[PDB]
Amino acid sequence: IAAEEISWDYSEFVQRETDIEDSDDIPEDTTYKKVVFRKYLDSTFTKRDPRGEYEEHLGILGPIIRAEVDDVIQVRFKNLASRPYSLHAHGLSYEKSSEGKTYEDDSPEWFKEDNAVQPNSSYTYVWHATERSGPESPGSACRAWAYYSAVNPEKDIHSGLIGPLLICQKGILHKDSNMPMDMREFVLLFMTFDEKKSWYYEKKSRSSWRLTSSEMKKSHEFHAINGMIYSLPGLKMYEQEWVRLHLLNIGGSQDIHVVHFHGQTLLENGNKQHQLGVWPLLPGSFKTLEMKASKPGWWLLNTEVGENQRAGMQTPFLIMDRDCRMPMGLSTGIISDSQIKASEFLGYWEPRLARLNNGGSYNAWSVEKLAAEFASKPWIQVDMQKEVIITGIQTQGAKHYLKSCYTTEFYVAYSSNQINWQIFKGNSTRNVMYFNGNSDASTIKENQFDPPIVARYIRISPTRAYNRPTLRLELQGCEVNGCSTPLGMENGKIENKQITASSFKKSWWGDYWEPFRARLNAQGRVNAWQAKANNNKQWLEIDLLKIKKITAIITQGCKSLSSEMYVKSYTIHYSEQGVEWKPYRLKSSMVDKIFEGNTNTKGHVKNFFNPPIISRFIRVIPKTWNQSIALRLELFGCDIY
Amino acid sequence: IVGGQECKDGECPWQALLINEENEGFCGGTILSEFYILTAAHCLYQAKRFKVRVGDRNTEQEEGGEAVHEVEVVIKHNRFTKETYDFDIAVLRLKTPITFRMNVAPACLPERDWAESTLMTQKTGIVSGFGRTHEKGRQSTRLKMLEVPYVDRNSCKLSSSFIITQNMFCAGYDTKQEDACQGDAGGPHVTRFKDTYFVTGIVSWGEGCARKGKYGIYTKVTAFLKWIDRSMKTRGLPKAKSHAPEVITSSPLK
Amino acid sequence: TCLEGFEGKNCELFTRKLCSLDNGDCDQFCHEEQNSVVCSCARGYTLADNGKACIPTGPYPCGKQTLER
Amino acid sequence: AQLRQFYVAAQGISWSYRPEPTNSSLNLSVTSFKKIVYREYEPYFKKEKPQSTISGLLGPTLYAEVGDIIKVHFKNKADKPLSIHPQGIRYSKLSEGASYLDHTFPAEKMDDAVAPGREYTYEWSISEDSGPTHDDPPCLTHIYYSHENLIEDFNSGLIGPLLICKKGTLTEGGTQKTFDKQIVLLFAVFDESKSWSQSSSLMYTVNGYVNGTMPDITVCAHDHISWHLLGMSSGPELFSIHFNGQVLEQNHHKVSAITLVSATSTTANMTVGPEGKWIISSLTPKHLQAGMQAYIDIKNCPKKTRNLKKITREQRRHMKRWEYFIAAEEVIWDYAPVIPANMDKKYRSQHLDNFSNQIGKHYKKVMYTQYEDESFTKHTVNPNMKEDGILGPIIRAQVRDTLKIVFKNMASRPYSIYPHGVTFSPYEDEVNSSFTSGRNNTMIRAVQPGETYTYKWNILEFDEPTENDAQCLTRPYYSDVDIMRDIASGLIGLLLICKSRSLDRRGIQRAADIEQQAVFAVFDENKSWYLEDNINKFCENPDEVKRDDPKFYESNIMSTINGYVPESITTLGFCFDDTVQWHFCSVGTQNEILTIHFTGHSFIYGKRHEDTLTLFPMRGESVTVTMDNVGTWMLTSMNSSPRSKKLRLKFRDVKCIPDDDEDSYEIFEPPESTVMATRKMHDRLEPEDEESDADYDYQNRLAAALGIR
Repeated sequence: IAAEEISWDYSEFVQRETDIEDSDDIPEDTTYKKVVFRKYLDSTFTKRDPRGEYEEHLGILGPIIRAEVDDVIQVRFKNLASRPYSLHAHGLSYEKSSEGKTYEDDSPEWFKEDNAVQPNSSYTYVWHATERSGPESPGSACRAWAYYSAVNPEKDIHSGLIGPLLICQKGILHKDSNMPMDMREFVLLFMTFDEKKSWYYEKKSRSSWRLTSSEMKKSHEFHAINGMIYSLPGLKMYEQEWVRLHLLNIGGSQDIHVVHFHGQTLLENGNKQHQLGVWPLLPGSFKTLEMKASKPGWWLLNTEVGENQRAGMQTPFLIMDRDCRMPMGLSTGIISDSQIKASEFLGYWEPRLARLNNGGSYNAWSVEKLAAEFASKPWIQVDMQKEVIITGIQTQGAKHYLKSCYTTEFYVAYSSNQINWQIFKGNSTRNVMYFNGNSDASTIKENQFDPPIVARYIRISPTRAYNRPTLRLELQGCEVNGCSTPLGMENGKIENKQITASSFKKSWWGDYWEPFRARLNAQGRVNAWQAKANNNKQWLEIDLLKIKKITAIITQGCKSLSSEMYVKSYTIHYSEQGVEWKPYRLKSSMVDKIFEGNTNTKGHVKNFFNPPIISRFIRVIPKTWNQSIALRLELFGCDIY
Repeated sequence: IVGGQECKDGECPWQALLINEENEGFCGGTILSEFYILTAAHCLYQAKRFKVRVGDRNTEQEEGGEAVHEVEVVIKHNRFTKETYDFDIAVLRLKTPITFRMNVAPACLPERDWAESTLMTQKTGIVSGFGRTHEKGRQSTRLKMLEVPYVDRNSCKLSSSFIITQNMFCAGYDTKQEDACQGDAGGPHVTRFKDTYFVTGIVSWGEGCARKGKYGIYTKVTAFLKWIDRSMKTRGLPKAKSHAPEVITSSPLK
Repeated sequence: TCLEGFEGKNCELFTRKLCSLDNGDCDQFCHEEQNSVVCSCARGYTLADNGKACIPTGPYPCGKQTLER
Repeated sequence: AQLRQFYVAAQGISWSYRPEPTNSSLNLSVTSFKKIVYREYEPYFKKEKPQSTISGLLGPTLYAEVGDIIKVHFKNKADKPLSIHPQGIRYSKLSEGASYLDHTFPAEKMDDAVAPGREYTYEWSISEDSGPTHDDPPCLTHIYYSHENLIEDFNSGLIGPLLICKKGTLTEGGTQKTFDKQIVLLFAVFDESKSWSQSSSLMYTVNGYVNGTMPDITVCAHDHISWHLLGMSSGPELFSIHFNGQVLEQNHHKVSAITLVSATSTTANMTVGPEGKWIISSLTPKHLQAGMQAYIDIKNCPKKTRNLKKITREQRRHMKRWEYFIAAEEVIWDYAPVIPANMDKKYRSQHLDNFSNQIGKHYKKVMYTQYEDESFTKHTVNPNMKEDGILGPIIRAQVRDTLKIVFKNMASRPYSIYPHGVTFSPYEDEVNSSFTSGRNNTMIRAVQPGETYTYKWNILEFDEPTENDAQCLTRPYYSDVDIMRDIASGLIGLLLICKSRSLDRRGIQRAADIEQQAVFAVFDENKSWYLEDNINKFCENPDEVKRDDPKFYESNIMSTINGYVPESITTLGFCFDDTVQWHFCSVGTQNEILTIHFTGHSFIYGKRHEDTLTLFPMRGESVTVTMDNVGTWMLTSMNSSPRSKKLRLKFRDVKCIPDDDEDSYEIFEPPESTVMATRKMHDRLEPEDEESDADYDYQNRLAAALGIR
């Protein structure tokens, strides 16, 4: 553990993390002369612990130590500035050998030596892990503690010298560097930090110091939430998650809040007999309890106060979709990787032509020759110019006679501003400095991601393959609102009684067509709906039972194992509880929309629609066509409450 | 779940069955050496005579020349409460010395230091006994020794209406199944600490034995060091080699 | 082959000072003697090459387990 | 699946802060301001509901069950588009009642654009995970409000209660089956200075009632009632409420006090007793410049009779002639202890005697003690019991405890006595009651100095708590003649309302031991009644008056413990097998919660093992703690400076090896030593040792329960 004096910025809302307004000029100084901690894997310097994706809740606070039973991590410290620092823990009945509080003792330079660290000099110090923090009774399994300095009970909690001691139980551990996880726990420290009430007070203020900052009352004592202001990242979960939330408050003794979630009932564990609903906080203890989500959307996270909301915390948490495993750019023909950027390519084969199992001995990704490939920088900037959320990317090689040709290892990066390349994706939750890769050629390999990574400038980079660097990375994203879920128009949950066909083709001296299989990827006779006539009169009605919010659509088309036909344009007829075969109104004016069907033969059509389609009996009438009527209709609705 | 499994015919010596001259037993004992057998005091007081035989795995049957450990006379105990139960430990004064055989294995003497390291680690234990504490309708002919866990002290004073002191504590399962009055009275609740075996429990009846699925009552001989020391050195060297070794002592166990 | 005095993966943790907890990774008495801990069994048992556990010598001293069956 | 449709319409009503139905005080009315409050209407919004008299500024009390639908219809009629933000789960952002930057579709704000004169129906429901169906009360209340501006959506009266009870034992309206009443409570602070009409009127109006003009809750006996602990304040403001005499049962636990913040979702219920005029003591020290008082009017309607037996069921009585003698003496007691240990020079050489020529030595600090006979001059010893100081000593209650407080005042002001939450006799008072009826049921606690009066009452089995909680409940007693001034004069103690562990005449505390308390009351000399015995009468410096200066002010502002302002004479060094019961209290002029951090030490409460705790005023907090530790640490707090720099504790806890009694000094015994005769834990009796009770020579009637069967 370290403590280098680094000026941290409290008013962090100017960084535009999740803020809306732009006229937010700071009267005083944005940054404040404080001290931030740091985690080291060794006793000396020049080796820091990269803050992974899971190590998010910290802000001005440093790292979080995770020491359990039969597991101890050293905490060597060396002062860099000119003032002696201290470190004091809380919780167990630790003796003065690992306490570090400035009071009466017994040993000369051991019980209080850690409170006086000389500059440019290391010191041997290590804490002890106990079994007291383990929550008894069948229910919980984690209960965090706190630790800070000890040279002053008040001038240290405002100097950025804080730290929570998250301690769980023993029995359930994961393979994430031998750290017990197997969940998705969160920890938040709500405590204001003052510059005038600290050891590093520069005798004056950044503007005025007459009547406690003439600009704003206690402007140096901003209500910094989690080290920042108007931030609170990482609040991107899914539907129905019983994740554990750790609420810690040690300094805020005269600030009582009551946490109330907008439409999320509470459930207390342990006794398994309480419901509560709301749960306040008391100063001193470390309250922890589950969340249990319900409905998706940007639900606001507030504490029902007037001084710590509009001037404290006001970050709504988002719930994205859980079953958002729909095709993004592989099965469709609209969304593609045409906006791909890179620098070094891998051979002579075609760049975009990288589909799974394609004809020809040239199917990979390259523009320029590879010559020699090693640990250089063959970065592939996979930019989308929009928000992204990836939980799994597949990987497949190539072959044409016997060779394997597969990538064994490749590091991933990301960025959110293009001007800087935050090459830190390789050190996520489970990963530390490596990543999975392909194994063979005829076996599909996938790389599932654990943390909900969000960015905009995705960057991948290979290393070396079986004497032929060839990669074919697919694309698998997810929704943003969390409700656009497939109702089963292609899976099987929506029966034929809802989505009905028009006419049924039947030959005289032969067989008969079955155009009621209007789903995605169908076998047998036909693959979708093909009416007998060929004009602008046939229909394809769908029964949605209840009202839905449709935003995304898709459409492929069927054939007859000879010629391929499709539909070029159609019209969507919206209705309500009753019956009304009226086309969908155009929100940009007052007329009706003119939708377009399948463009080519098998390339799907992907389009977004902001105005909802509140209806139940949606009707589709194909206007134009190609050869014959054919389309694999499938939409994406929501559950409007 | 490990149920009521019988004792092995190898590492289960601590079973000095205390019977009578006729075909009628009463309780059992604990094998540690050749001069003292730890057992309950009500085994002899307010009962009948005393007949001990070590290495006797069965009462109705006999496994050959192995059960021989007769007792001359016996005394009582100072802290032994006649009405209730407290420090219910009595020493059986054998009359004939017995060497160390297969079914007769000695054990090291306990000490006061094994009181803060044996109760916090070994949260379980075994109760060796033929089954004479609850001699109602479970009289098994085979030597049974089930496994019982250890519970916190704050749940032992309410297991029985009698207020229990520090000498006796919980040593059974929760209020689920029958885990009390297991084995013979004076049965050794030896807990395999670490490379050794130290007994630390004596099963006795409090208000008898009925619907006692709550917790059990077992003593702690770590605090009983001052009694096993005052009755071993003050008696002097063995005169006639375990006569009495030595039953000629006062009633309050010196 | 990192230098002495430093232990661990990349030789980071120093040598153990006291036993106190976990019995000092030895199967007998743990008692520190001012930055010096040494475990040793009494009669009936011996020692090993390093001191991890006392090697059994006697057939049946005062505390063993029969694993014949 | 029940349809609980309501029609609420907010409007501006010029409601006076005092219920004045007579037009005689309207010309000189001391209150005349408008209030935008919630008001329920009939379907289609026709006529306004009459509303109860208790709901002055409160809106309609919504009620529902589990798994039901609530198609509430709202019609705003104020001036700005208001909304309704409940605490459900099924409601979406389209009908949530929250207007903010949601970063979603703009069509989700249709629930907030309720123009003054526009109707809008909210389609809401509730899931099945909102029902306890266990040890919690059958109802789970909620609070719905407007998310526009909390400064205005509360001070104007935009507050309404929402109830989500359990389907089964509930009727239509929020009343249970076995309970025949539904009492809804509300305690708020309508800050008129910060609202819509900026008018300087900083007044503490509880539901729009000042000076205790709130309509009194009345209900006759021989029935069952149900409470609803609700009442949100302006923010971090609390309300130290208490139910005198009648004891409630919050969370199926017999309690008589509840003080949280922001209207905690909690309801309770109880069973009434005899007829009388009880008190709802809304003693809020930080909220008393306006007025907030209430009482209970218990009549008598003979409807049903329960099987409540007066004495215990044929086993426990313990009729003893033990009456607690209390004489309000004026013995010389000071802030500093008798011969201080840490040298409290701030009070020893300034106010304890004739030093610095300030007050003097002869004081008039009255203390409630406990004598051993009818002497009123010396207790068990000549001084005090040391372990309590000016605080009350050890007092235990049981069945037929004969709590006959023979109080004889002898100072300069008529005092009395009042235990926290105890039902007495119609003849004797011992409670700040206004019930002045006939001579048969009269009750007067005014005990003039020189006159003696005995408060005779038989504490029986209907005065004991539950079974799951601790044995003896902490209920601090204080004088009932005065409220806030007698507490500062040292007239406060603690009472042990124990369970059914009555063994003998004193009640042997089974599975227990001694008691260690902790009090920290910050008071002032100006708060006490004996202000004249400081700078004016008992004075020797008339030329220089120690007033209007910060030196003399902070000299009186002191935090005391066991009558010792600096540090106590005892330490918290316990040992093993110490099943004691720690008690905590911190009264004074505050209103919020108080906490204390423990470094290196912890306690046991709620079937867990927490580090720090949080007490509450008015009532007393009790917890059974087993002190097992080896070493010494500090017990400091984390606040500002006058309550975080000097609020430490120096003690050493050591147990070598069991209870540490072989070579030290402690009032315990493991024993674990040479016992050749009789020592500790040697319960050998000739007849019978112990078991459950001692009703006879062997107890032949077998029915030992823990209350009414």
